[PDB]
Amino acid sequence: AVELNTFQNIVDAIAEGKRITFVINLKKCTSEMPLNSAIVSVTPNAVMVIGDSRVTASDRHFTLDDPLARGTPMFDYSKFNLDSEGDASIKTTVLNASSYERLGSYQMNCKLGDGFKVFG
Amino acid sequence: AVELNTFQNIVDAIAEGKRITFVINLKKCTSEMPLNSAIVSVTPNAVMVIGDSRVTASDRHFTLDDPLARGTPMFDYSKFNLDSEGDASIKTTVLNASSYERLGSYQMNCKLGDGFKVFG
Amino acid sequence: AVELNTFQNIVDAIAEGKRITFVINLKKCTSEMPLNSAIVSVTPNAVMVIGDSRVTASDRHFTLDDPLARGTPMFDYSKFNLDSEGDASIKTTVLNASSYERLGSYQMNCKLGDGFKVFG
Amino acid sequence: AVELNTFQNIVDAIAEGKRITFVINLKKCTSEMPLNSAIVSVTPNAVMVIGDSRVTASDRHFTLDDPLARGTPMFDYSKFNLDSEGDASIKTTVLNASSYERLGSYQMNCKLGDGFKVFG
Repeated sequence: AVELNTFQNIVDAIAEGKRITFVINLKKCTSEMPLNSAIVSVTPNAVMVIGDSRVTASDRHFTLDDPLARGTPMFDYSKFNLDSEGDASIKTTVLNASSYERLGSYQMNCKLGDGFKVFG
Repeated sequence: AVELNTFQNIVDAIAEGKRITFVINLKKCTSEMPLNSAIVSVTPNAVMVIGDSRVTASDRHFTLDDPLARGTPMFDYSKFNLDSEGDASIKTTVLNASSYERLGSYQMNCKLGDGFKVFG
Repeated sequence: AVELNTFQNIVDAIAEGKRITFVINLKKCTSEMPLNSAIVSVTPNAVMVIGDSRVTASDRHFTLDDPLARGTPMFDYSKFNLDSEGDASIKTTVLNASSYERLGSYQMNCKLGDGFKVFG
Repeated sequence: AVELNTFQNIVDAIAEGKRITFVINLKKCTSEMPLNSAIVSVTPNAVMVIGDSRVTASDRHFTLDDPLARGTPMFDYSKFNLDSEGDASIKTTVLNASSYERLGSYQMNCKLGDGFKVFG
């Protein structure tokens, strides 16, 4: 696995059966809420290329650490979207694990190669 | 990991402990209602060879983005089947994540090496 | 990843941070009920060595295919146990995915290197 | 994948997209209640580096084998934390799988390279 620098490199790696890893540097991404400086790595078992213009994936992450309700069982659901221009977003939706009631959501935006890196 | 071109290549890769990845090119698969052109990659953590005649695997994928109920918590359950003649099918069943009620299902059919590719 | 032939090889692979894959050949395994000839491969993301005498792992597998209730959402929970003498067992407990009520269970027994193979 | 000996090695491996494995030797860790000698290996699909000072990850592990309620469906939720001085903790919270009610929790504390090892 190496860094996949370009959108075409990523599309090619998916078409060739490689498992993709997203690495996100939050301080290099823009958000409405302040995000503490962190690096976040996620490797979903599934990923899609939409029309040769978009790469999408998601991850439902179980936690008891979510700020919106510390100590309560929740899923942090993150949707990853990357377009052919290098513009990336991560939208995280916070769900009560027992009921599936939505507690909140927030979004970040980054650029490929900068705040949003992809490996495969 | 390389492309597993024949059914025997795939059975052998399973028998040798390799983790399998399915890459599906939807525009090369037959469906009842047309799906938009997309490439879908999935690596299940489990796989079976039945007899020496079929390979089977499945994935339960959590989503808020399913057309049948956008924004609602759902599981897209996909069952993958591949026979010794190279005929592949993917049956997706859409389930409400909190209740497990079925919301719909649909099926694609593909040919190994054409719309349906396998890596290990 | 190569075949881990001996119990010590497997323990060593775990201690060295390798991810383990179990390949089970059901026809080489003994069970109370008949099992159709199948090869089953599973790679859990967690595994344990108890004392220096047992290796254990498990996998909760979501399905709609289970014989005990075809078409109903279920988890096939498999518990894998391997002792230092090479005696392996897999106990599968079938659970309603919605309620967690137990629908049934079955067990197979195998020998390491024969019906139960391990890779890492 | 090799052993990641220092905190900087681990942070560098995450930042380069490598999937991380935690290997815990319980007998080299300190706990409130003594834990039986076991080696435990876990590979989470996500990990974070907080500031340049902490690495964190978690795993929600389904089991029927938990001492607190043997035979009952449960999630052993383990939160891993490692600081820049090499001090590691694993906090495990035991949850009823159907209801999410907390049944108990316990914690172990270890040192990087001693009881707590990391591979990538």
